[PDB]
This record gives sequence, structure tokens and C-alpha cells, in this order.
Amino acid sequence: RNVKQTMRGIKHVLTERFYAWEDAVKLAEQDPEIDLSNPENPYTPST
Amino acid sequence: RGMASTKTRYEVHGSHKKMSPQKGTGNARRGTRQSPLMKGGGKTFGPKPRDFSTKLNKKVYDLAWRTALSYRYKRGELIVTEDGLDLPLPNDFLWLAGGGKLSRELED
Amino acid sequence: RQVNLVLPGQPTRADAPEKIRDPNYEPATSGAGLQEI
Amino acid sequence: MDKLLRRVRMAEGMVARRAQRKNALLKRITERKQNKKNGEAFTEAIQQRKAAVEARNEDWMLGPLAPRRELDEITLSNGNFFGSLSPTRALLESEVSEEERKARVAWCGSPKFLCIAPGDRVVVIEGHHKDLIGTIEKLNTRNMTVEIQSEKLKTNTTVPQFMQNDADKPVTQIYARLPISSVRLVHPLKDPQTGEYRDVIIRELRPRNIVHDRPTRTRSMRRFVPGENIIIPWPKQEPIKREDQPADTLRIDVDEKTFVPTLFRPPAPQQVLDELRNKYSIFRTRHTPEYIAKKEQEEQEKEAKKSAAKAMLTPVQEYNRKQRELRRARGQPALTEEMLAKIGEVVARNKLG
Amino acid sequence: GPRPTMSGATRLVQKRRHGFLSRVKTKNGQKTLKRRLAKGRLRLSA
Amino acid sequence: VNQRMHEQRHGDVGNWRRPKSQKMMIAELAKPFVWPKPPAEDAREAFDYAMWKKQKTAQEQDTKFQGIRAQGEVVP
Amino acid sequence: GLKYRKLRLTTKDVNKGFYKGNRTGSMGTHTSYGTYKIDYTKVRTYVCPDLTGFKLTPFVSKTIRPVHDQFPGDKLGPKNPATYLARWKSENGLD
RNA sequence: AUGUAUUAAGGAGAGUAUAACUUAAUUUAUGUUUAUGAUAGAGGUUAUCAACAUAUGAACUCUUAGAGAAAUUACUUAAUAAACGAAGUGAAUUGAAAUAUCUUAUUAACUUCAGGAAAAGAAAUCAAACGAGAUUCUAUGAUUAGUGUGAACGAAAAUAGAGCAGCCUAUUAAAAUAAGUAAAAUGGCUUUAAAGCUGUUUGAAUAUUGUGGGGAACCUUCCUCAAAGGCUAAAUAUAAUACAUGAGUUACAGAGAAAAGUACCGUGAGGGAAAGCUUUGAAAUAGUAGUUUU
Ligand SMILES: [K+]
Ligand SMILES: [K+]
Ligand SMILES: [K+]
Ligand SMILES: [K+]
Ligand SMILES: [K+]
Ligand SMILES: [Mg+2]
Ligand SMILES: [Mg+2]
Ligand SMILES: [Mg+2]
Ligand SMILES: [Mg+2]
Ligand SMILES: [Mg+2]
Ligand SMILES: [Mg+2]
Ligand SMILES: [Mg+2]
Ligand SMILES: [Mg+2]
Ligand SMILES: [Mg+2]
Ligand SMILES: [Mg+2]
Ligand SMILES: [Mg+2]
Ligand SMILES: [Mg+2]
Ligand SMILES: [Mg+2]
Ligand SMILES: [Mg+2]
Ligand SMILES: [Mg+2]
Ligand SMILES: [Mg+2]
Ligand SMILES: [Mg+2]
Ligand SMILES: [Mg+2]
Ligand SMILES: [Mg+2]
Ligand SMILES: [Mg+2]
Ligand SMILES: [Mg+2]
Repeated sequence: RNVKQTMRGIKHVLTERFYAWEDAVKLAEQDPEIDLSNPENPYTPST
Repeated sequence: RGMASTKTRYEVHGSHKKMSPQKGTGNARRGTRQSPLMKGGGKTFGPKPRDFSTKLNKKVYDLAWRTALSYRYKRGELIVTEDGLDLPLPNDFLWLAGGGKLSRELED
Repeated sequence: RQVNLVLPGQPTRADAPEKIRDPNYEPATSGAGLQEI
Repeated sequence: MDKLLRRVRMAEGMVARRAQRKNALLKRITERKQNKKNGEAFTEAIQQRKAAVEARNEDWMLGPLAPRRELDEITLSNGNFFGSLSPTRALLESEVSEEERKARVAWCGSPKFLCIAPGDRVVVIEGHHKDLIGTIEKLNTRNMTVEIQSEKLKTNTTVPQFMQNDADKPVTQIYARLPISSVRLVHPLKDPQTGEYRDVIIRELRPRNIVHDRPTRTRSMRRFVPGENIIIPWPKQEPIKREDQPADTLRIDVDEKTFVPTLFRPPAPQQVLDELRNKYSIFRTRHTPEYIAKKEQEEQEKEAKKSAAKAMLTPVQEYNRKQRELRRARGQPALTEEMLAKIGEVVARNKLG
Repeated sequence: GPRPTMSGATRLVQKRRHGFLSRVKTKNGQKTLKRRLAKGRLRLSA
Repeated sequence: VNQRMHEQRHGDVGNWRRPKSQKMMIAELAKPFVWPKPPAEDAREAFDYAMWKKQKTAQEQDTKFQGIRAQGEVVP
Repeated sequence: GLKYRKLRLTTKDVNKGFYKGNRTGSMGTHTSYGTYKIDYTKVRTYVCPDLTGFKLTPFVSKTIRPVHDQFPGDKLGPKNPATYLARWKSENGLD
């Protein structure tokens, strides 16, 4: 049972990261400090 | 309330097929299974939801009200008082109960 | 204003049995005669 | 889409309605099996109460011929020896209803806010061993029974032969357990008049200053005596000894942080997401733009199919509709203050004079 | 009297006559299913 | 595939169902593998075999008596 | 036949062309002469990483008490896409 | 059983911590109040010793792509029971102490179509010389008018209650005010002969400056309404859920089902059980004992 609770937790954190990253991309498209076009330097610290 | 109800042979669940043949089995000839003579058959004259209320003339109902009010008057059991008929509970208790210092267990 | 009804006072902390150092004290072996509160 | 949510909401209700019908049927089967298992403890007690009604009439009648019932064979109904209980009835391990656990604990909080702990002396107030005083050793929170390791609460019990050697004596004396309702708390208080400490019996306890810790799922409260407000400290309870096993991960590794968020590549291979959730489940709420775009065009293809007969209209049918649109833009005329003042005169003249 | 009318019976003819697909796929078989379904039957066919 | 006996939902009550069958696979290893032999009954004390045996015989004798009652008979 | 006839039919009961699978997946296609061609694009493989040197085990010592995360004041604490994007900038700006 | 409120697609197969439900089968977070609550400890399996409110991960197969011997194949972000409603078709048992008209009966049933309700609906309506003012539901009116040889069948006006809402610029997008129509003959339906529905053959008029319909054969005057174009919530029907009440039941009762459409029976459609708890222990029946007779 304890081995099955670690296997369940792994599937909860991976499902959480996929959805969190799938939204950050959208939220990062409307950000003025991120340029998704160029991958070499896609972020510039705001002044 | 008069809401009691019972199922007759025309309301009991099941099929209305004939149980045993009219003749040939030797047993008493039987019809449907919902007959009162069967185990789970319906009660013929069972209770049903109806109205038990009756009628009483307004004048006869008013005479009965003043007769019960006079039966108490002649026996001295009719004690009329002035307006504001409330229990004169102590003021201290009312001040504490309203304030909320006293718990329910003590207030009651 | 003072009232004529005594209400339960503020809570107090009862000393734990191990901390009691009173010489004139002995645990009760039988429950008969002990006050119930 | 708003139509895709109704699909999910409807599915979530169909499954929850089926889980209740199954759970209900199981609650009734499990209850019917316990009641029949507890009934064997009720039957043994009923059979021993009547056996005592006949054993006392014989000691009265026979006199010097009184039998030696201790040397008799067991009772084949329950399999117990003379003057001995059964493990189920001596340990009080039979499950009780939920309205019983609340009644047994009614005097000390509630089944989930119990105000008595192991290590605190109590006084028995029921049974043969009334007014006895002992210290709680165990505290069974399932049946709300308490074990007091006193030599007076011992009682013969018949040991089942499936857990007993062949030279072992069939009957042994074990410590009998009592329900929580049959014991009250004994705590020494100070005499406010003289300052002398004496023992008293606490008839009721209630929790106070309850505070929960959501991150740890813990709580800490205080127990006090209602009516007198005497906060009684908790008894000295030793925490369980937690140890590090060889199969457990070291503390240095469990604390290592290796996750670095990414934005241009997924946190894991995109194929893994198909294993975490079912792509085709009717409970999927996170759809792709290409899908929602295809779902919204099903209605757009119906409003264009409902209004597809607008190309077969006759000139008079088109003229009428065209006029209707123009008219609905005019609106409704309004009554100016001058017009309202003239209407008020008519009303007052025809009502008052 | 009753006869041994099920001697030599095969379970392939049982699925072709009183099977689930013989009923969902016919107008008269959809009624039998709904009736047994409305009554509470677990065994809608075969 | 190993099939499973058909049974009733609740042992002796309920509709007749059939559990999910079992699948066994036998692989032809390229390197031989030999299992160890079971420990002797007297050397299984780590598993509490003594107590386990007494409990097993008890259930064995209660299952046998419940089969004698299923034949419509009793032990004289 | 009285009762067994009413159970659900299985492949271990009848043989006259009755086939029923166990949902093992299609690994290829059928040929016209009764053979089978395995399409290895449908065959599935299991990606097991090298476990030499891996120190994490499936258990954590009971000394370290279980604690959750607070995320105070953020309703969508663990799922907030803002705390995932802002956290990304400081730690990993390039990727 | 009734009432109130809310809701408007249902079932099965297999698996799983056997209070916990979907291969993640006891997910993860927020806010508030915590004994003056709500209605200064121990305890992560020796667990869930916390309720309320709001979010949240996961949620398999079939019914339900195509094929097929439902829960398989093969593919894929393929997916909606019953009752209730409208129309079409439309019996027989039964009564008439037989029986044809009639009644049973605009019934049961089937068929199609549709929605959470549907249908109907703002007068070509009723009234009677005064006037009322859409539809739906309930009672009275009414074992009435009336019809029919009979047996029986059976309105409306009006009144009271539940709801109330009007419009075409319809609060969702519709009329340039309705012609093979109104109506007539004939064959049927409904029915009192009118009005209404209808197959066949025929076939009008254009507003109170009196054109058209109706007012129970029919004609006329008057009154009244304005067909051949439309929209419209509520009160009503059914099912599920929850709750309230009881001179309702308390285990052969209540329901068919206190574990049920299950076991069981049937090729099938279909038929369809028994079984509560620890209390009390009646009669019949059986084996003996005491007194007594044989
Ligand atoms: K006659
Ligand atoms: K008449
Ligand atoms: K006519
Ligand atoms: K019954
Ligand atoms: K008896
Ligand atoms: Mg019949
Ligand atoms: Mg009955
Ligand atoms: Mg009376
Ligand atoms: Mg603590
Ligand atoms: Mg999964
Ligand atoms: Mg989801
Ligand atoms: Mg024959
Ligand atoms: Mg043959
Ligand atoms: Mg075989
Ligand atoms: Mg065979
Ligand atoms: Mg074949
Ligand atoms: Mg199909
Ligand atoms: Mg399919
Ligand atoms: Mg009427
Ligand atoms: Mg007109
Ligand atoms: Mg006409
Ligand atoms: Mg006329
Ligand atoms: Mg006409
Ligand atoms: Mg009009
Ligand atoms: Mg009664
Ligand atoms: Mg009875």
C-alpha cells in the first residue's frame, strides 16, 4: 500500500506540471518580458 | 390526518394470470394471485386516504365555545387579568440572558 | 452592575499530580467518599 | 465550450448516483453481518444469566449435595467452561453502533474530541467492581473501551484451541476491559478554603482552546471541568519511537531539489501525458483549440442550416422582413412632461373635480 | 407431456435468437430490451 | 489463460458472475535459472509457522464438518 | 440445459468459430491465407531507465513527519500558472 | 399516503484499502469558525481525534463509429432509458337481464413526432337587448338542457378557487390581412337538425357609409365577432431526489423486494420468491414422570 501511494503521488505531480506548463505558455504569450519567437534569448529582466 | 392506505386485489403487484387450471389438479380452483385468500393478496375493505372531518353549525360551534367558557366561570377557574400577561421574570436574569453572559444550559 | 446570581469564574489551571509536593497528600485507593464535581 | 461542460457534469452525476446505490447496499450487508456476530456475545450473556437462575435454586435446595460445577464439561452451545467468559466478551472487542460510541463518550467530549488519555487514573462507577480506582493502560477508540490493569478486574476466559498448545491449561485469567461510560476521571485538586490537595471525581469533561494545523493535519486542545472551569492538564504520554529503516530513503536525498521549470519543452515527454490521463475520457475538461474549434462549428453549421431557406424567399417575403428590421429601430415614442401634465388634468378632473 | 426439446441444442443458436445484437438491431427487439430494462432485469438477452 | 469458477456476487447470495480470468506466461530463458528449495517445516520459525499451522488445522476441521453437514449428516 | 446456459458465454465453452479477445491490442494485420504480419509500429516497448546509482527508494523514513504545502493566499496554490512562470525566470531563464 | 421544494437521460459488465469506488480505485490546495464551536497533549496505518463553504487531480469496458454471437474486434478526444405530451389507426370483454343502432369508448393498444414539459392560447368567442372579455387546471352548475325505441349517454352560460400577460417594434425576429378558401351537392365523422372535421364533383364577397362569420332546421331585422397569417411565461402531466406530517404498516404486515426483479422456473417473450433482531414462547405433535382406571 505504501508503494502504491508513492506511485500515485508521482502521477499527481506529473499531471500538475503538464497543466501548469500548458498554462504558463499561454500566460507567457501576453508577457512583455518574454519573447517566445527567439529561443536563444527568450527572457530579458525588466528594468 | 387520515392518510392510511392499503392495496386491494386491483393494486397489488404481479400478473393477473390464473394460478391453477379450472379443473384437473384436484386442488381448489384459484384465479389471480392478488386475491385476499392468497398470502400476499390485497385487503378488500382496507383503509384508504380519505377525509374524516365532519360538519358542525357555526351557531352550535359558538354555543359550545361559550358553554365551555361558562363551565369555567361558575367553577372559578376563569381568571381574567389585564393586558401584558407575561411572566415577571427577574430583571437581573433578563439582563444577563440578553447580554449573552449566561450559557443556554444555565439560561434554561 | 453586580447581580445576585453567581456565575462560573474565570478558568484556572489545576496542578499536575507529579508536580504536587505537599507532604500531607496521599492518592485515593478507593472511590468511596470522594467528592464528585 | 459551454456544451462540453454539461457533458462532464452529467457524467459526474451518473457515476456518483451509482456509487451511492452500491455503497448503500454494502452498508446494509456489513451491518447485517456484524449484528449477527455481536449477537453471539448477547446470547452467551443471556445463557449465563439463566444458568445463574438455576444454579442458585440448586444450592438452596440440595444443601450438602450441591454439585461441583467447576469440574463439569463445557457448554456445547458456546464452548465455555464454568465461571469463565469468552475472549470476545472479556475484551469487549465487539463493534458497536455510532450512536453508542457517542453515548459512551458523551461524558468526555465526543468520539473525535475525546478528553481522556491513557495514563490518568479513573474510578469505576458500574458493575461488581464499583468504586475501584486504577490507571488506564490502553484506550481502544473503536469500541470506546478502556483497560485498567487492576488485579480485581481479572476474569477467567476460555482460550480457543487454535492458538494454544496441547499442554497449556484451557482457561486463563486476563484483564477485562470496560466501556468509557463506566469510568470517571480522578484528579487531585486544591482546597480553595484551606489549600490542601485531595482527590476528587470529575463527572464531565469538555474540550477547550481547540486549534488545528492544516499543513500537518494535527490539533492541540485542552480539557476543562464545566461549571467550575478547572483546566486539567493532560497525562504524560510518551510519543511513539520512530526509527530509520534500511529500506527508507536518506534524509539528504529526500530533500534534494532537482526540478527546474521549462517553458519551451514540456516537463516530461509529451507522450507521458497520455498515460497520466485518458485522452478519450468523457471526463476530460482540458481540450485543445483545434477540438473546441471543431465543436463550435457544429452549431454554426445548424444556424446556417436553419436559416438556409432565406435564399428561397419571394420579393414580398423579403420586403416585409426588411421593413420589420427598420421599424424595430424606431423604438417607442415618449410622453413629454407637457403631455403628461395635460393627462394629469384629465385624471384629476374626472376623479376629484 | 413435456418433451426433450433441448437435446442437441447448441449455444450458437442461443446467441442468434435471444442475443443482445438480435434485439438492439430490430424494431421489435428494442421493445423487449426496454421492457426488461424498465422492469430491472439484469439479463436483457441470453 | 486460466479460467475462474463462476460464483455469486455475495458468496451464497446474488447474481451469477465470473471473475476475470488469469494469464500465465512461460518464457524460455537463454540462461538457466533454478529456484531454491522450500525450507523445512521445522526451519520456518521466522514466518511463525507453528501458530500458522494450528490455525490452519482449525479451519481445515471446520471446513470438513461443514461438508459433513452438506451431506445431511452429523458426527456421532 | 437449465442454468449454465444462462451464464455469459466464454471462449472456454464453445468452439464453432466463436472468438473473443482479451484486449491485448492489435500488433499487426491479417493476411489472406490465415497468417499474421506484425507491424512493429504498433508493438509497444517499455522505457526503463538505468537504475545504477539511484538513491531514492519507494519509502521515506517515518522520522520525517508528513507535511503539506501552504501556498498562503493563493486559491490555486499548486496549480497557479503565475507561480510556475515567475519561478521559471529566476531559476531557468534560458530554457 | 399526501404535501412542499428542487431537478429534467438511464442501466449494466469487470476491477478495487469490505464505511471510503474506477487500474491515481482513501488526490491536491484555499477561506472561516473551532466548546462562548457546530447542529497549549497523543495520534500519517497504533492513520483518516474537524466540521462548513469554495476549488481541484483521476474516473476503465459495454449499451454508444463500422462489423459482430453486447461488454470483443477495430478505431477514436464516435456518446441521451422509461413514464408524461400531440397526431394517425382504433378494438373486445361489459350493459341493454337475448340482440344488430347504442353502451363499453375519441377507451386499452400500436405507430410516428417533440420537449423538460407538451398541447392550447389573446375571439370570424359567448351572450340576449343588460353585458362578459385569451388558454390551461379544480369544483359547482348537472342523475340538468338535450339526445336515444330503450339501457344509458350528456353540454354551455355563469359562479368560486389556482394562476394571471399581453401582442405583431410578437424580446428574437413571422402578415404587404390571406381563393380552389368560405360555402353548396353527395359519401362519412362528430353531434340535437346548428357549428366543427373530411374524400369526390363544384364554387363566393371586400368593412358599421352595414362587405363577411355566428347567435342549434330555416328566413329576415338587430346584436355580435373579423376565418382562409403568426408569437406568448404561469397555474397542469410524469419521473427522480430531499424533507415535513400520520387514531399509516412493525416482518405471511408494509412494496414483489428490511441483501430482489436477486435466487429459481421458462427455448423465448415472460413468471417470480423465501429470508429481520439478543426479547416472549401459544396450540397441535412426540417421549416420559406422578395419581388413577384397564
Ligand atoms: K330487451
Ligand atoms: K332528459
Ligand atoms: K354542418
Ligand atoms: K413480505
Ligand atoms: K409449546
Ligand atoms: Mg388475462
Ligand atoms: Mg400486501
Ligand atoms: Mg364521526
Ligand atoms: Mg499535538
Ligand atoms: Mg490513469
Ligand atoms: Mg477531470
Ligand atoms: Mg407438445
Ligand atoms: Mg436437433
Ligand atoms: Mg469445453
Ligand atoms: Mg465443448
Ligand atoms: Mg468466422
Ligand atoms: Mg456499433
Ligand atoms: Mg465500440
Ligand atoms: Mg364541468
Ligand atoms: Mg381576415
Ligand atoms: Mg367547410
Ligand atoms: Mg347558419
Ligand atoms: Mg362556417
Ligand atoms: Mg386574426
Ligand atoms: Mg391503523
Ligand atoms: Mg401478521
